[PDB]
Amino acid sequence: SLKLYGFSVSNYYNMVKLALLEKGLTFEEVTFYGGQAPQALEVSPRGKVPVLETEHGFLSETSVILDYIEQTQGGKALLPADPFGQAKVRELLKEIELYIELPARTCYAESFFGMSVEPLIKEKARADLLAGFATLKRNGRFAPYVAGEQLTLADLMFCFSVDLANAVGKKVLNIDFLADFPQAKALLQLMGENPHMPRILADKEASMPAFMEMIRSG
Amino acid sequence: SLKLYGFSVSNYYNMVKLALLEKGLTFEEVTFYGGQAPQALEVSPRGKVPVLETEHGFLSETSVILDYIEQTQGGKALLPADPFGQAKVRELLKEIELYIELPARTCYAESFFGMSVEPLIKEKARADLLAGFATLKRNGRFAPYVAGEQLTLADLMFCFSVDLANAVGKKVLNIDFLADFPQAKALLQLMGENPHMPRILADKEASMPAFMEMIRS
Ligand SMILES: N[C@@H](CCC(=O)N[C@@H](CS)C(=O)NCC(=O)O)C(=O)O
Ligand SMILES: N[C@@H](CCC(=O)N[C@@H](CS)C(=O)NCC(=O)O)C(=O)O
Repeated sequence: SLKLYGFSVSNYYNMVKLALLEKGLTFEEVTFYGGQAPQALEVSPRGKVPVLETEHGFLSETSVILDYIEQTQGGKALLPADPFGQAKVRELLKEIELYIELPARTCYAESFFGMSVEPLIKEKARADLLAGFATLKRNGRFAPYVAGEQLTLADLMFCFSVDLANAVGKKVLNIDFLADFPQAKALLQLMGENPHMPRILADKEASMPAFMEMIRSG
Repeated sequence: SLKLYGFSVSNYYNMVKLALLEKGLTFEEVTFYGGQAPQALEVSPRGKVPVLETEHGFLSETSVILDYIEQTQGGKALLPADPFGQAKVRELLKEIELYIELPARTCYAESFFGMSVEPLIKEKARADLLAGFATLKRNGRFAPYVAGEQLTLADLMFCFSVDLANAVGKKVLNIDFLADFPQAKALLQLMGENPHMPRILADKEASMPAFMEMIRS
C-alpha cells in the first residue's frame, strides 16, 4: 500500500522512486510539492519532499525513508550483509548529501531558475563543493559503485546529486568537478544505463511544465 | 574494542560519548581535532569529528556511528524494537541535525569564538532556526523524551544541539527559542540530570584550553 508523496522533478524523490523500482516494489505516486502551507506541514514536518506513507503514518527525509524501505520490504538488497559495510554505505550517503547536494542546492536558484544568488553564498558553495568532491574521491571505492562492487543506497544519492552539482559547478562557479574525477564520471554514465532510468527521466520531463507553473504561481 | 576520536568540547563527539556511557560500553578516548591536514583526512575524510575506530577501520559522522553502535553493541537499547518507531527516531534526529544544529553552527564563530558574522548569514540562520524549532515542536512527542516515553538516539542529538542553538539565539539573533518551548526546556533539564552528564561536562571544561590553543595556532 506504500505511497510516495512528491514530484518527479525532485532529485530526493527520484532517489526513493529508483530504490522502489530497483526492488520491484509496488507503490503509488502522489503529486505533492511540500512547502510551508499548514496543510503541507501536516504531511511533512519541515515541508520537504519526498514523504512515504505507510500503514503506520508518514515518514519524511530521503535517508530515513531508504533505511525504512531496506529494513521492511523485500526485493533486491541495496546494502551489504555486514554491519560495518552497511555503516560505510551510510557514511558515503551522508557525505554526498551534506557536502555535495546541500551546498550545490544553495545555488540552484541561479543554475536552474535564472535568479542570481548572493556572492557570499557562491563563495561558500565553491569551498564546500571542492571539499565535498574531495571527500567523495578519498572515501569512495568506485568499484564501480560508490561503496564497492555492488549497487547500494549510496549510489542513489550519488547519481541524483552529482549530476546537479556538476551543472552548478559549470554554470555558476566555473568549475567542472567531474572533468578530473573519472571514477565518478564513469559511475554516473553507468547509473544512467539503469533499466529504470528511462521511466524516471520520462516522468521528470512530463512533470516539468506543472512544476514550473507551480513556481511562477507562488 | 572501540576508540572514540575527537575532543570533549565537540557537541557531536559528546553525543557518541553519552551513547557509549549510557550503554555501559568500554571505550578509549583519543584526542583528535580533525581538520584539513593530510594526516587528519586519512582518519576522517571530510576532516570532521568524531570518528569511531573499530576492528574494521574508521567510521565518521555521528548519526552513522550511533546507528553502528546500536546495531553491533551490547547494552541498553537506544531505539525501540519496531522498524517504523526506529525510523521515526531517525527522522527526528535528522531534523534536529539539519534544521537546528547546522543553521546554529553558521553562527558559532560569533557566539563562541569572538568573530562577528555577516548579516546575510545571520538572517538565514534566524529563518532556518525558527523553522527547525517549529518542526521539532510539531513532530516531537516530548513524552518526556523527543520520540516518546523512552530515551533514544534522538535525545542525544537534541541535548547537545538545542543548548548551543539557544545560546546562538540569545547572543547572536536576539531570540530565546526555548522561552516558548516548554516541553523542550523540560527535556533539556532532565537530560542534564543524566548520571553521566557531570563527567561529560567536567571533561569538556578540562579540554577547553587545549582546544582554544589549537584554534589560536
Ligand atoms: N532533507 C530532505 C531534503 C529534501 C528536499 O530539499 N527536497 C526538496 C525538493 S528536491 C524540497 O522539499 N523543496 C521544497 C521546499 O523546501 O519547500 C530530505 O533529505 O529528503
Ligand atoms: N556531519 C558531521 C558534523 C561533525 C562536526 O561538524 N564536528 C565538528 C566539531 S563539533 C568539526 O569536526 N569541526 C572542525 C572542522 O570542521 O574542521 C557529523 O555529523 O559528525
